[PDB]
Amino acid sequence: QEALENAGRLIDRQLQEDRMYPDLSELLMVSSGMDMDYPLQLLSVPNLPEISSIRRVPLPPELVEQFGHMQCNCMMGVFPPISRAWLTIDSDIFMWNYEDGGDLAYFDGLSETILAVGLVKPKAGIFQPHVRHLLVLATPVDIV
Amino acid sequence: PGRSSLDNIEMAYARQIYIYNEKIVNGHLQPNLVDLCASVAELDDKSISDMWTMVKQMTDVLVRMEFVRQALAYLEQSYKNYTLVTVFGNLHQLGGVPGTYQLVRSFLNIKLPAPLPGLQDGEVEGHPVWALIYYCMRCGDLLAASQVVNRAQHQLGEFKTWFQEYMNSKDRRLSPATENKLRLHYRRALRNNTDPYKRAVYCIIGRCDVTDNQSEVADKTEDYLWLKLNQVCFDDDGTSSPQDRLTLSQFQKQLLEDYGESHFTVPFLYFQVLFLTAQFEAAVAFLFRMERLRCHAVHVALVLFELKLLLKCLRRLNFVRLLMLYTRKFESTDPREALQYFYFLRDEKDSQGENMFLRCVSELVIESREFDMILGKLENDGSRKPGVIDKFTSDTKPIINKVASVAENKGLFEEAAKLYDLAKNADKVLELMNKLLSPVVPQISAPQSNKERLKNMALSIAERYRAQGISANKFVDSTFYLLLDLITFFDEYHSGHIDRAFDIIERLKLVPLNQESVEERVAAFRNFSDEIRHNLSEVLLATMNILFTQFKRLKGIEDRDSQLRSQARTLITFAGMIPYRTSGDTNARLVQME
Amino acid sequence: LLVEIERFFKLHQEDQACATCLILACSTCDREVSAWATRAFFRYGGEAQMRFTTLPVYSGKHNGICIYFSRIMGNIWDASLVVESSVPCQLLESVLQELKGLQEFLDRNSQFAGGEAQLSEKISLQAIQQLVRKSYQALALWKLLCEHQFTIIVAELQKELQEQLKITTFKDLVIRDKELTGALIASLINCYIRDNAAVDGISLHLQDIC
Amino acid sequence: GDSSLYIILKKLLDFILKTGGGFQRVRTHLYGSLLYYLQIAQRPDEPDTLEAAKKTMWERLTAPEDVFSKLQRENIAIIESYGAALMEVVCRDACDGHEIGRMLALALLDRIVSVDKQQQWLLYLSNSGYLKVLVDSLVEDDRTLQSLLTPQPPLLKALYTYESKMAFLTRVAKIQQGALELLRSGVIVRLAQCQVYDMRPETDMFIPTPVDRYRQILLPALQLCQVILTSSMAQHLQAAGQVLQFLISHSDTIQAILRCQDVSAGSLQELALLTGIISKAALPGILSEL
Repeated sequence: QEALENAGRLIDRQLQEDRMYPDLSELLMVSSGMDMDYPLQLLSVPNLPEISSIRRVPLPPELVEQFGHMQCNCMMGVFPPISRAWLTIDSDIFMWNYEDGGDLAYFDGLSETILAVGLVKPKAGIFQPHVRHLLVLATPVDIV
Repeated sequence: PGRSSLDNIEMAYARQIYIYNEKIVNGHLQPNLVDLCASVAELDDKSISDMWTMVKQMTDVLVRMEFVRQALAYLEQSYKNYTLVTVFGNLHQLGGVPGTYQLVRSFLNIKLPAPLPGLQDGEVEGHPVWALIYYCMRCGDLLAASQVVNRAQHQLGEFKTWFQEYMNSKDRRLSPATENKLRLHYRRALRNNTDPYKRAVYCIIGRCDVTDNQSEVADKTEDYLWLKLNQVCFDDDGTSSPQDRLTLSQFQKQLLEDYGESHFTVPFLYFQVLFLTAQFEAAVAFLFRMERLRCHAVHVALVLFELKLLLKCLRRLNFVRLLMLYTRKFESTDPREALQYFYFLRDEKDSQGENMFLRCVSELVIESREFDMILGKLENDGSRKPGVIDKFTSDTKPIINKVASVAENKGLFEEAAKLYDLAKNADKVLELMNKLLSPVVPQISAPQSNKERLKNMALSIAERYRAQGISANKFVDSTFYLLLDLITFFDEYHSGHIDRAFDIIERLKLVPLNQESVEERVAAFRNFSDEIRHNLSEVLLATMNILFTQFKRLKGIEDRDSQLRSQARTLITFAGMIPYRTSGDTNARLVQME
Repeated sequence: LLVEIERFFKLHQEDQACATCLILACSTCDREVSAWATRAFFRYGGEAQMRFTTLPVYSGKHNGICIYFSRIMGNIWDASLVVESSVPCQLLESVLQELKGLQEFLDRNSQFAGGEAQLSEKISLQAIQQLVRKSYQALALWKLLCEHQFTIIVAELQKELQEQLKITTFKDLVIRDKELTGALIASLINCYIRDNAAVDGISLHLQDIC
Repeated sequence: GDSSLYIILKKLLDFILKTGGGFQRVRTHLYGSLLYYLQIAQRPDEPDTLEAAKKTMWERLTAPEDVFSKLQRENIAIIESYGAALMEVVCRDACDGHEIGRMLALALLDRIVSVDKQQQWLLYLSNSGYLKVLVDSLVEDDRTLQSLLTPQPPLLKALYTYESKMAFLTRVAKIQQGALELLRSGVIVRLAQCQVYDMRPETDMFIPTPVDRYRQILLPALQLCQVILTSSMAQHLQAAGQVLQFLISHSDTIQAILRCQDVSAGSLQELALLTGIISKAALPGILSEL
């Protein structure tokens, strides 16, 4: 009867309903065939388009310049947590700020070609458990 | 007739408010009243004009702002001015120095106290002393009047005492002591007898006999007012329990009874009495009568308004409404001017009035529908080009939404598009826009000059928005471009250029030019947006037309007639598949054959 | 869809359309056209098309508003208020600001909503509006507390009642536990912690709703 | 737009000038239609509106509106032609017949009056006719206020007309050329003859009503005198001298008027103002009485 309790009850009920919402994937959903709203054309789905392209950022030329000479190997990628991008040419590695681009970091530590790089979480209990992330870099000889 | 007379007048007045609004905006010191006084000089206005001078004296004539004190001052100064002028012109030049006393002696002596001198004054050494004291008093020169009495050679000398303290104080000479004594003497000795001026001085200074009027020497209507004003006692009137109190209210009522406008004759002068008396409301109402010149009443009100009066449309006094109703005359024709007048409403600073102003403007925009003028216009990037109101500023977005929605009710498309542009609802604009262009596309032919309308409107927006940081949905824009492409196809369809039309239509990628892919055109058909789905009818038949005319069987080498033939075939299969989902004109057939 | 919102209606449903419509109306940096249109949809629906109404259940408007309210608060609603406050100051300000916008919105267009299916709608809306204001009040107090020296008093103050206090959820404040807060607030004022204008506000608060 | 109305306005002027219509009854209808048309064209607007329009014309900075002024000009041209002819007809008519149709024709004359103030008319009208007749009719106005009681009834007729006559007189006085014509007609003389002023109203129906009525006549006549005075050059000019004589000769009324109350007071108040304006406007009646 009291409005205040009443309102609370309504929200709670609705909240419950929101939580109950059906599971995303079920075999039954598209057992016959998938419903698709599929246009070949960009912005073909006018109102509905799930994604839009907000912006394009080119690799900074300053960064590119230190990638100019690469005999052996190239590779690049984005680190999801960092919101930074990395470029590997031969031995050297660059990390550049997604948002900035001017800001870039360079590894001079590695002597040899860099086979692979990866971002990983630290162990539960080591001296560096505190650090947010670890950067693993593998070259032919060593893993740093 | 035509009466350029008023319109010219309307414009002159409008001009003045306009300058006034500029000053308020620019923090200037433009006087409203001087401005009218300047114009008013010309004639009939010789009343209205005096009224303005009265108000102007009031300029910053607060200085505190005591009703009777200011009225008194105006009357007193006016008399003084009158006196100075008379002196300032020949004679002697008066023999002596220009002192105020002598100026008045001159008025009394030279002016009409004597045709060739004489009668019932008390005179010593050729001078009516009492008349002098009275007039000096009239002028507002109380101190001098007092001095004259001091020097007087008289024998009512107790009165002399009562003059000096009347003067010493705020002029409401209230001794807890003698005032009573003075009154008794007046009744017994003075009241039944004496020299008119002497009586005046006693009565006026003393407030001796509240039944009011001075026998012989009330010679002017203003003399009449001044006397009455002198008599009222505002302060500490309530205190003291005699009923010898005379109030402004009482004075005001007498002026009403019958005395009437007729009674205050010079009806001309009545106006002034109302202002002096503090009947502002009545004053506007009275100005409200002849030709009241609704215009004059409005502006006067504006002037009282600047003065900060109005402290709580023939007979409708509220300032907002007085202004609003005035606007009714011109608003359709001169919406700009209306805005200028509505803006004055704010002059009464405070909420309520502010909202009244806002509502009035809102009301003006609505139903006048002068959106461009009032609200603004065309971006060319560079936001809005400000409308008149915007120059004034603020709540303008909410009004736009309100107007725009209304436009939607009425279905006044164009207005809606215009309104939404100002709203800066870019997506909404294009969508309404697509609808407008979309219909008018389907129909029957013979139109589309190359210069103005919905198509032209279409071109404006696309060029305009799309380049710049386009906020619209991709989908929305896409249909937009398609509609434009179809339109360019129209321009070139007819006006010759058969070959060009096919090329463009094919580019649309709507109609199967290739193989029997006509059916894929079916699959992609239902998917089509509502706007295009509607347009297809003409796309077909445009194709079978150009296709027909271009493929007019030629005269007498490579002639591939086969294509532009296969195209018709695929198109017909297409048309064959969707005739039901089309208006119902497979009279493609007529054009198809020959 | 602002110009045609049936499509949204069809897929999403009426209630959701109403909720989104409410958000657009309130939403800041929006064109007047958009806000007005969304307001119009929220208030009147589509003319001679989709009607906005209680049927012998509650209208979409109610559900839409409630859904909006529930969703904003959903994270905090169950969580315990005090641990220091569970939520940071920035967050408190955010919630307070948002609810404030809603509070003003409903306050302004309360006449339409309030004032039997129709009556039931009236009651429900009245209840929700009261709820929004109430949340505003609780958040307002917290905004106050964030300013300073809250922690010290809390430690010293808490007694036997303390167990009850610590397991108090935000919703508990939303649908208030009046006596404890009153005592605490009194301490905030009695002690030096509240500074200047804040203090005046609580005294006002105790007077008004205490 | 009352353009369609314009044509009727023309027809009306045509018929009047022709003065066909045995019935004044017919002409009363013509007068009524003309009256509305003249009134309708200028919805109540006052000098402010005209000034605003002129500024806008200011000059055609962009696209101006000068619609109402243009309409007034067309009306006035039409009217002019037809005008001389018709003025003759309208005034003569006046008198008689129709004390009735009178209410209608005097009102028509007054509206017309503003517009076409200025100009045109002053010259034409002047001459003739009117002035002579109207001044004589002032004298007779006094007599007519007494006859006023009787005729309260025939009052209805005449209030529509007598008031209209005073208004017509006041309007002519407002402008320089008009005031001159009235004064030439010997206004002060007729007023002396009417003896409206040279008496005391109180001296002598419920008495407050008669005081209101008498004072009412006094306020309009007094306004007419003040307007004629100021409207010339009130100073050294001859007009100043004439007005002063007016005040002195009718002194003590001016003084008596200064104090008391009622609706009667309201009329009294207006009369008092009117005298004050007369006073200052002239050589200060006080100034003269040095």
